[PDB]
Amino acid sequence: DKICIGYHANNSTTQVDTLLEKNVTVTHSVELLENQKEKRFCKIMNKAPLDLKDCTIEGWILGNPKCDLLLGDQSWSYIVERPNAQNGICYPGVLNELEELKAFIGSGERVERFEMFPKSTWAGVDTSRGVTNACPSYTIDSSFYRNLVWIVKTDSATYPVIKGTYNNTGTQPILYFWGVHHPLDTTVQDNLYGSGDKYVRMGTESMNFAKSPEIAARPAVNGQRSRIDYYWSVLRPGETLNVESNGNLIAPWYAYKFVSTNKKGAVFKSDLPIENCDATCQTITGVLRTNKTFQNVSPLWIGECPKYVKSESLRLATGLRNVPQI
Amino acid sequence: DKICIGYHANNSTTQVDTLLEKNVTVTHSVELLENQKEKRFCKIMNKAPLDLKDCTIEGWILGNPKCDLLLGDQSWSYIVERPNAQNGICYPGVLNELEELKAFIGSGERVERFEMFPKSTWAGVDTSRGVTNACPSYTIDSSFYRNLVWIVKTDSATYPVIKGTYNNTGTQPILYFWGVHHPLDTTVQDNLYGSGDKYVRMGTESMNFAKSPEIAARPAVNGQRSRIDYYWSVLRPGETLNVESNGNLIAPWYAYKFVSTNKKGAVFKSDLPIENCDATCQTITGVLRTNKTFQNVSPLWIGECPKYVKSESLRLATGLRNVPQI
Amino acid sequence: DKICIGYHANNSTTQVDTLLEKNVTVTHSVELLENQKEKRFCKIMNKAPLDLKDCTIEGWILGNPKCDLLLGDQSWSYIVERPNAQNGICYPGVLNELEELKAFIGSGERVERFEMFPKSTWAGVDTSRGVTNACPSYTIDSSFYRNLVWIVKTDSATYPVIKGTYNNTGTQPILYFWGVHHPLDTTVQDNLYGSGDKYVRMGTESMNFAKSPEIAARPAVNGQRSRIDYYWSVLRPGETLNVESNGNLIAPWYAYKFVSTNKKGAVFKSDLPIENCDATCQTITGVLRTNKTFQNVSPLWIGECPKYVKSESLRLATGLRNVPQI
Amino acid sequence: GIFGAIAGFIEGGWTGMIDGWYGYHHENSQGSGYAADRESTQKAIDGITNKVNSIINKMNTQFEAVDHEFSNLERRIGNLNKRMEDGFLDVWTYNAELLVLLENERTLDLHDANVKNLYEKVKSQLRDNANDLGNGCFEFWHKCDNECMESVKNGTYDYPKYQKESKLNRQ
Amino acid sequence: GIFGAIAGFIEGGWTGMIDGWYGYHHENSQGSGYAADRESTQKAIDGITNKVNSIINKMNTQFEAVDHEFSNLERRIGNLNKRMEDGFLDVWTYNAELLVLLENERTLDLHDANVKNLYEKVKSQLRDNANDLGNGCFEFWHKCDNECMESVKNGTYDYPKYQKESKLNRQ
Amino acid sequence: GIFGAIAGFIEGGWTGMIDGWYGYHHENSQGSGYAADRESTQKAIDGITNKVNSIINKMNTQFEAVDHEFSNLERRIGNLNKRMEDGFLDVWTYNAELLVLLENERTLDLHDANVKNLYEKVKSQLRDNANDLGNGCFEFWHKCDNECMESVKNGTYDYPKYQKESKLNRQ
Ligand SMILES: *[C@@H]1O[C@H](CO)[C@@H](O[C@@H]2O[C@H](CO)[C@@H](O[C@@H]3O[C@H](CO[C@H]4O[C@H](CO)[C@@H](O)[C@H](O)[C@@H]4O)[C@@H](O)[C@H](O[C@H]4O[C@H](CO)[C@@H](O)[C@H](O)[C@@H]4O)[C@@H]3O)[C@H](O)[C@H]2NC(C)=O)[C@H](O[C@H]2O[C@@H](C)[C@@H](O)[C@@H](O)[C@@H]2O)[C@H]1NC(C)=O
Ligand SMILES: *[C@@H]1O[C@H](CO)[C@@H](O[C@@H]2O[C@H](CO)[C@@H](O[C@@H]3O[C@H](CO[C@H]4O[C@H](CO)[C@@H](O)[C@H](O)[C@@H]4O)[C@@H](O)[C@H](O[C@H]4O[C@H](CO)[C@@H](O)[C@H](O)[C@@H]4O)[C@@H]3O)[C@H](O)[C@H]2NC(C)=O)[C@H](O[C@H]2O[C@@H](C)[C@@H](O)[C@@H](O)[C@@H]2O)[C@H]1NC(C)=O
Ligand SMILES: *[C@@H]1O[C@H](CO)[C@@H](O[C@@H]2O[C@H](CO)[C@@H](O[C@@H]3O[C@H](CO[C@H]4O[C@H](CO)[C@@H](O)[C@H](O)[C@@H]4O)[C@@H](O)[C@H](O[C@H]4O[C@H](CO)[C@@H](O)[C@H](O)[C@@H]4O)[C@@H]3O)[C@H](O)[C@H]2NC(C)=O)[C@H](O[C@H]2O[C@@H](C)[C@@H](O)[C@@H](O)[C@@H]2O)[C@H]1NC(C)=O
Ligand SMILES: *[C@@H]1O[C@H](CO)[C@@H](O)[C@H](O)[C@H]1NC(C)=O
Ligand SMILES: *[C@@H]1O[C@H](CO)[C@@H](O)[C@H](O)[C@H]1NC(C)=O
Ligand SMILES: *[C@@H]1O[C@H](CO)[C@@H](O)[C@H](O)[C@H]1NC(C)=O
Ligand SMILES: *[C@@H]1O[C@H](CO)[C@@H](O)[C@H](O)[C@H]1NC(C)=O
Ligand SMILES: *[C@@H]1O[C@H](CO)[C@@H](O)[C@H](O)[C@H]1NC(C)=O
Ligand SMILES: *[C@@H]1O[C@H](CO)[C@@H](O)[C@H](O)[C@H]1NC(C)=O
Ligand SMILES: *[C@@H]1O[C@H](CO)[C@@H](O)[C@H](O)[C@H]1NC(C)=O
Ligand SMILES: *[C@@H]1O[C@H](CO)[C@@H](O)[C@H](O)[C@H]1NC(C)=O
Ligand SMILES: *[C@@H]1O[C@H](CO)[C@@H](O)[C@H](O)[C@H]1NC(C)=O
Ligand SMILES: *[C@@H]1O[C@H](CO)[C@@H](O)[C@H](O)[C@H]1NC(C)=O
Ligand SMILES: *[C@@H]1O[C@H](CO)[C@@H](O)[C@H](O)[C@H]1NC(C)=O
Ligand SMILES: *[C@@H]1O[C@H](CO)[C@@H](O)[C@H](O)[C@H]1NC(C)=O
Repeated sequence: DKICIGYHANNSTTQVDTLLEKNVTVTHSVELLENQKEKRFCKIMNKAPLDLKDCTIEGWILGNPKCDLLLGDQSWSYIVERPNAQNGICYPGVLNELEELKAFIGSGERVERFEMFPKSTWAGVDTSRGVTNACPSYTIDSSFYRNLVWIVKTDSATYPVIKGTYNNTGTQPILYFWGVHHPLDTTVQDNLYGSGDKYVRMGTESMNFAKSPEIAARPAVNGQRSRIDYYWSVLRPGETLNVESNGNLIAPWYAYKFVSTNKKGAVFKSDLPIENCDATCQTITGVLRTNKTFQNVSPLWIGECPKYVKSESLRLATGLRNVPQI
Repeated sequence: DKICIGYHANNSTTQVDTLLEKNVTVTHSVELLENQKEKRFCKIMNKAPLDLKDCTIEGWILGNPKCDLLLGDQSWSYIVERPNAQNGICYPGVLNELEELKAFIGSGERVERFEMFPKSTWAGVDTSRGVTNACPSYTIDSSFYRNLVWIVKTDSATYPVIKGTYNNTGTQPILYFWGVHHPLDTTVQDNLYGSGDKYVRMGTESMNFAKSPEIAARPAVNGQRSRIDYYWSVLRPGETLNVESNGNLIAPWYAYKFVSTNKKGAVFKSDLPIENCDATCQTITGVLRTNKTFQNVSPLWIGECPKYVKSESLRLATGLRNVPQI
Repeated sequence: DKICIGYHANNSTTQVDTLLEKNVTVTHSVELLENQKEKRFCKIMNKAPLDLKDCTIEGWILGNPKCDLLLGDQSWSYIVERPNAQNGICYPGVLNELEELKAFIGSGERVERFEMFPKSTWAGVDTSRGVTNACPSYTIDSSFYRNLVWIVKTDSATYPVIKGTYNNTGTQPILYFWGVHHPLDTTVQDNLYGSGDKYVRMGTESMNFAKSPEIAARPAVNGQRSRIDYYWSVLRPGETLNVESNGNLIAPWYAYKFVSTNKKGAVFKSDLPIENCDATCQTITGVLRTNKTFQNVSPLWIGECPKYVKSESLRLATGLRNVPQI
Repeated sequence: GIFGAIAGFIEGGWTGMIDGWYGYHHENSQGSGYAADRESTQKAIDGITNKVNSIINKMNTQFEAVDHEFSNLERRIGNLNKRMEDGFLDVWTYNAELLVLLENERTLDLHDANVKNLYEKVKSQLRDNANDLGNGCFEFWHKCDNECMESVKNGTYDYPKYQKESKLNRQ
Repeated sequence: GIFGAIAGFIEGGWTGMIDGWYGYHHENSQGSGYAADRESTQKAIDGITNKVNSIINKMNTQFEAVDHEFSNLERRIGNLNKRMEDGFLDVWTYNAELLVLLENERTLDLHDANVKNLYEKVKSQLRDNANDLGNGCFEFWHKCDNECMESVKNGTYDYPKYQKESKLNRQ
Repeated sequence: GIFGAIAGFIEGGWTGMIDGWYGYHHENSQGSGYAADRESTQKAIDGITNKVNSIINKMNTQFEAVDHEFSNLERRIGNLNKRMEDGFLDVWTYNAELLVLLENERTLDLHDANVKNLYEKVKSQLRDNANDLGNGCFEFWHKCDNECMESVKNGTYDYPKYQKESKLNRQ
């Protein structure tokens, strides 16, 4: 008659590491790290992402003529920008505070496009010939940004002091754009805006802007040695914008009522496909469908994701040292 | 005859958590986290804080006419700014590098106000009519900043090239301010500064400044469609400032010898009352009087404070598992 | 007849600390922290550092006449700048974006000096008299930066629109410099560049620059009340630079083909001697020759160094509690 | 092992005992079988489950890297962001990997101790009414039927009841 | 428990023993009473005090958030500062909460071991001159007065002195 | 100590045993000597070596401070960089110092347990064929030559072989 004390063994070959010993086979354990992803983009809270396709962020909100697919109202859980997108700033020049603009746009979830300054706004000037071969549409060889108006003189008269005002009486901030044109020589300057010192001045309750054309011949980009300085700003609720210029003004035409997301903002630069799927965690390199605590997929994500670490595996022993007999 | 081995028990109901078990009652334990605060501001090292009351930081060091209570010399262990303070920049416009200015001021413990440029400095111009209904005092409907001088023309003559120089021969840096006025139209420009191109140029051994008026009609703020560009700088010990202008100059009048604190700097935006008390740790939301290692009150504080964490409780077991009989 | 169970003891007096007890003498232990350094600079991957000697970073890449020892091609594993170096910007003025320039230069390992714009480039002007007593060489009382050309008028004629172009057809980015001169009064302005509005305009596929002289008398520095605004930029591979000016131009003369290091970049400000030695870890305060895991020497280093901590000692027990008898 | 039971004086585990981490193997006239000690097994399950859940709870915050861009003249703040994000990455990678190694060591020791204590618990009841073979097995000096066996397993073994019989067989 | 003493083979604690963590309860002709083992109690007090002080010392640095403001065109560096400050907050919150859970577990085990070792220390001296009841209590096979009791408590119990008397009563 | 052996019921160490952490001292007709238990010593060496190497591996990343400069109008991002670098410095200083204190405590306990378990391993084989002196020493009730001694040390001691002789001398 015998009684023995003993412990569980099984057919486990799953191992863990300890401070004292590597490769310890245990009867039971749990993996805390996720390394699997669905290489695709899905919806977040049943809200679809915005595919910018062949347009860059700049091309999108500036209203590049080849970005009409995106034109107008958009809602998004996050933004997907394709790495080799060709349609950005068509007429050469710098969009000022570009990085801050991208960060601002990223912090939003919806824009509503509206007409902020109809062409009727600018008196004594031409609002019909503002096009360029640098900015073609899909059907027309010479067009321009859907949100801007390139203003030039009437055929022979001088460029007068034009003025515009907009009072944001709504509850939402307004993202709007404008520009200053810099001709390559004084000839083009005179041909388009006439003679004399030119200025572009704009102001709100909290912003002042003042710029003059800087005439010089710069290297040819998209067949242009001239440039445009593009600008952006945000008209706060209750604020008023005043526009005043006597030339070289790329005027604001359409703008965006901007809805800032309460949540976290994301802009993914990726070639991955957006499919008809749902997810709770969207990584820049794919979807994570897991209940695990850690992941080694990517530190860049939106939604409720596991903590990112460099580890290959984080396996906790739960059972005991597996010593099966024989 | 018997002897037994055993362990302490008592009437403790205080519990701790372990990795293995929650809610373990122990005979002895210590709470490491402080969650209590005195909802008030006290002195730090027996040095009183500076209450800005109804004035913002801008209103204070610009010398807003309604901030005379603060005017002159100040010493502080930290700064309290009230959230709904009304007296800041009275005549509309932007104080440039505002955030850096606040950070600089925060890093100090004392300012000494002195006259840096007496009105005698500016020859051939009027230093007596620089007032505005936008900047009233408590007794006068039209005044101006105590530290600046709004310079205009003599009744009919033109605005001459005025000059000023100051040699910091002291041992302390000097915080000073100046401005450039931007009229809404050329009419006001001519009425105040005459005709021709106007400039404001200032320079030291390490700083260059150059600005010209930018005339435009901006939305009315405090009954003004004009603006002032306010500026600030720090004249290092041994450096010299040269002021040169032919118009649109809001000249430096009074300035501050600045004493930078060796310790940590703080500016608390709060409605909490400053009372007649001492403290070693001053949180933005109150005083901590404790010897505990952690606190969950606030990450923002000055003085010797416990480490801030999100935890509700950090109780260490010191005694053993409490198992009282019966 | 007896058998006893027991444990090792020895003559160790080396102690460790535990959570439970301080000063525990153990038979065996290992120190993980290194506190020893060779107070000198050595080679890293058998590559020697660049000693700037009596020249600052500015004096070096601007081509200060007293920095000819450094002039030309340089390769470095890191840069040593001496704290009391005297030869920097000789003709007073600000080098714009100085901190970004230092960070950029620090991220490199080699520059190759070449002539980017020969003096032949600038037509209708004088390229022979651009010197100053503020910038003497070691043999001449009035010289100028080896990489810049101070352009002035021919003895009596006016200053014409000068132009220059450079097409980077190479595979490496080009670090280049230029300037704008600001005379103290209109007299010197007229004497050097003639009359009329002056401009300096430069542009690439991604950069626009435009500056005009700002005439004012600033405090005397190196016997000069005038100033020069120095600028820098990087001409990317395949980009083209166009220079256009009608006066006040300190033109680019020599530039640098820039080789960015794949590794980590370092600039050490130190008085320590560079000797003929090799090392794998170079701290700003000396060489570490160790296999230890931690060090308390400095957080600033280049190469493969141990982790920096504030600890005086990190000794791990490996053996047991030393209890020698008697 | 630290407590000397698992892979110790009890050389191996029992694949035959499938319903618990810790238990018994008995032999008597009615035959032989495995039985898990329900109390010690469940106590360990609750503890280990609490440990895993606690670790998960403490690890339930995330540092979030951003997609923010920086211009050519923003190399410093650009590099600041990179070093910060990499910094927290290294901290949390360290925290996770070190914790796992530490807790794995202690978890295995816990199981070892529970086996040791279960052995001690039986040794204490049986006293000299049984012979300790040194491998976790006890040979009774008396007949121990199914209810005698169960009394050992549930801690109510009656030593005086079998004292005289055991002594006689022992001596 | 890991060492099986506290809430183990010694089922409960003594509210009657107020002057120490670990001790004795004796019964003889002069009556009964509680006595703390001063040596083991003080050693534990010193260790635990050292642990608490060590934890406090290591936690004696503070990350300091700043009141710095950022303009509308400084969203990136503004968000950088926020993520940094929140980052260290999460790290230290983790460090504190995890350490407390870990040390609480080990502290309780320490007390458990000290009780176990105190029991072993008495068992070792008494040998067969006493009967182990299995609950931490020993019944002497001989008369053990106050000085005999104290000799057990201070580790100088004289086994040969009571050997013959114990044997006679035991047999 | 937690396991009560080192500086415990075995009051001190052996300077005479130079070839191992854990071992034996025997006395018989052929004289006396020290011998390290090779198995337990080597097992401990491998474990502790693994621990040290593991700690080194986890600590094998570095936060890197930069020599970047900031202008007078960059006090905020300048102070941001300083607080960040100091922040990680404090985190890693904490991690290293706390880990060392924790692991030192556990390392010493490990050695203590190994000694305890080695003692238990001998006690288990010898049974009543030897007398436990309470200090880790066993006095045989029989003649134990060099090969008898070695059988105890390598775990193959033959209790039945010396049972009758021991009993006679014991009784
Ligand atoms: C640990 O495990 C053991 C079993 O191995 C258990 O002890 C046994 O408990 C059962 C309770 O059901 C006892 O069975 C009783 O038997 C009597 C008559 O049996 C006679 O024969 C046995 C054979 O050995 C003799 O040893 C006895 O002395 C008896 O003379 C019976 O009258 C009694 O009560 C009713 O039984 C009928 C069925 O329900 C019912 O219809 C009738 O009206 C009776 O009223 C039980 O059936 C058994 O005898 C015990 N073993 C021994 C050796 O005595 C332990 O269970 C305890 O648990 C607590 C809660 C008590 O309530 C009892 O159940 C036991 O003392 C168990 N311990 C624990 C902690 O789980
Ligand atoms: C652990 O605790 C025990 C007590 O339970 C203690 O052992 C006792 O120590 C005391 C020391 O004071 C001894 O008392 C001595 O008594 C003799 C005469 O007593 C006789 O009666 C007893 C009754 O049982 C007999 O057993 C003895 O054999 C004696 O024949 C006395 O002469 C002696 O010395 C002086 O006492 C007078 C009072 O001070 C003094 O005026 C006179 O001039 C004498 O010189 C002591 O008083 C007692 O006998 C011990 N117990 C037993 C059973 O023998 C242990 O204390 C030890 O500590 C070390 C430091 C030694 O110096 C001694 O104190 C003990 O050996 C204690 N151990 C520890 C480690 O604390
Ligand atoms: C633990 O340590 C012990 C030693 O303390 C060891 O046990 C001994 O093993 C040796 C093996 O070499 C045995 O020696 C044999 O001796 C016989 C004849 O010896 C007689 O005298 C002894 C004296 O006490 C008697 O007790 C015996 O009963 C014998 O009658 C000899 O024939 C035998 O084989 C050859 O020896 C010659 C030399 O090589 C060779 O030339 C000849 O042709 C023989 O074929 C051995 O020499 C010794 O007797 C053992 N001790 C006792 C008390 O019996 C344990 O070693 C074991 O290891 C395993 C691998 C086996 O293969 C054996 O070596 C042992 O059983 C050791 N255990 C471990 C785990 O290490
Ligand atoms: C044995 O094999 C694997 C584990 O190695 C798994 O299927 C399970 O634990 C066992 N298989 C069955 C059929 O029980
Ligand atoms: C043990 O670790 C080694 C790594 O060198 C590898 O073979 C494997 O992970 C483990 N061996 C097994 C599971 O047989
Ligand atoms: C903007 O419109 C609102 C209309 O409710 C008006 O009250 C406000 O005065 C206007 N502001 C300006 C600057 O015109
Ligand atoms: C968590 O995921 C694992 C996948 O390995 C699964 O086995 C487990 O059941 C899941 N738990 C819950 C509560 O869904
Ligand atoms: C019992 O009650 C509380 C603790 O629960 C405290 O006052 C003290 O420990 C005890 N009271 C007294 C009077 O001792
Ligand atoms: C145990 O924890 C629970 C939380 O669900 C709460 O009731 C309390 O903190 C504890 N219970 C007590 C102290 O009775
Ligand atoms: C400033 O004043 C000091 C007076 O000690 C003089 O030495 C110095 O030259 C002055 N600097 C200038 C620029 O006037
Ligand atoms: C620390 O504060 C606690 C408050 O709970 C107090 O009981 C304790 O005595 C204090 N310690 C010291 C050293 O002042
Ligand atoms: C004893 O002295 C030191 C250690 O204290 C060291 O040289 C060595 O361990 C011993 N010396 C010799 C000669 O063995
Ligand atoms: C114990 O620590 C103290 C610090 O107060 C110091 O004397 C030394 O480090 C240790 N003492 C020794 C090694 O004797
Ligand atoms: C620069 O030079 C290359 C020579 O291969 C030429 O193809 C390119 O068009 C040039 N670019 C400009 C802007 O002149
Ligand atoms: C590491 O350095 C120490 C210096 O104390 C030396 O004793 C040891 O041998 C070195 N280890 C290796 C592998 O070089």
